[PDB]
This record gives sequence, C-alpha cells and structure tokens, in this order.
Amino acid sequence: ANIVGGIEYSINNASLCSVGFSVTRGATKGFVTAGHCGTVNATARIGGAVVGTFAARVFPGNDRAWVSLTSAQTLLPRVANGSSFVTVRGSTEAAVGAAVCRSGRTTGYQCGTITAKNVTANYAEGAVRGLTQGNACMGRGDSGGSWITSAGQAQGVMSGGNVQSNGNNCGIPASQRSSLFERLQPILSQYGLSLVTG
Amino acid sequence: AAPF
Repeated sequence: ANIVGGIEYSINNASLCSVGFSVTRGATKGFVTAGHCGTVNATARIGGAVVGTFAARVFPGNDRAWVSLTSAQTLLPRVANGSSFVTVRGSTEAAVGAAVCRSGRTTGYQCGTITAKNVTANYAEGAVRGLTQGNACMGRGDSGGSWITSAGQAQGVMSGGNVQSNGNNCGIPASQRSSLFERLQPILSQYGLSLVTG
Repeated sequence: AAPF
C-alpha cells in the first residue's frame, strides 16, 4: 500500500480510521494515528491487506498511536486532497487564527482555522487534555487523520468533535464547530519518530 | 465532543 495521510485503514477488521502521517523510527516504517483507533497489537489493514500493527498508543489522557509497518509499505510525504496531494514539508506549529486543513476518509479534505489551544475534551472513556481546536468539519471515520497547513506544516491528528446525528459537524456553521486534534510535536518526541518530508 |  502507498502510505498517504488521510486514507482509510481498518483495525482488527472492525473500526475504521484515517492515516495521519508517514514517519520512520530507525529502519522501521510507521504512520501516526489517533490513540483511540486501536490497542497495542491491533492489526491495521489497507484495502483488505495487513500493513502492520499498533506499536504503542495513549488514550484517554492524550489521543496518540503509531502503527509499525511491514517493509513492503511505501511511505510518502503526502496528504490526500481529493485526487491531488499536499506535500509534507515539516512540523512548524501554527498559532491561533492560522488557517488549516484536515484530510480523512469520511469527509475528505476540509479547511478552517485554529480557534483554540490546550482544550480538554471530556470523552466518555475519560478526558483528553491539551487538544488544539479547529473549525474545519469532520465525521466518524475521520479520526487519526492529518491536520496540515496548505504550506505543508503537519499540525496533528484528528481526535474528536461535536458530531450531530448525521455523523459529522459539516451541517452546522463553522462558528459552532469544535474539531479537536492532538498536536504532532509531542507524538514525534514521545516515540522518537521522524516525519517523512518532501 | 466524542472521539472517533
């Protein structure tokens, strides 16, 4: 499988999430995703084929995971924007007010702005703190996906939000949306991963 | 909010 930010992957043939970013760890290949998508050792599949398993994750508290891949996978510095691609050029963190986009398997590529930082989400399994809030919409299936600026700076992975009954928050105004991602900086240092860039 |  070619690994690109935003594409779909299943976990133990059940749940679906989206890939955040291609990273390496020494000679090992992986992608960072949301902690809540799997448990350590769960099997990740891309188009019915096994690509790896969860190497580590944290959820709740934080919401982060990295999946280590077989050697056969192809990592690319890119994030899916329909049929086109945004090149990952780094990880400079943007400030509040910067514009940002996110890619995931359920709503595709949505853009918006960062409204707040360090927010706590009171998820049912427990709180997750230190989340950055954006107003780009998203829906079930979007978790783990990429948050990136048009210029290429990877921002974090999709964690949660206020989904309405249609399963997304795309049907309500930007001002009423709360879309939270996990910052990428800490996930890279916590696990010693390097981002694949182009 | 809900996680996903």
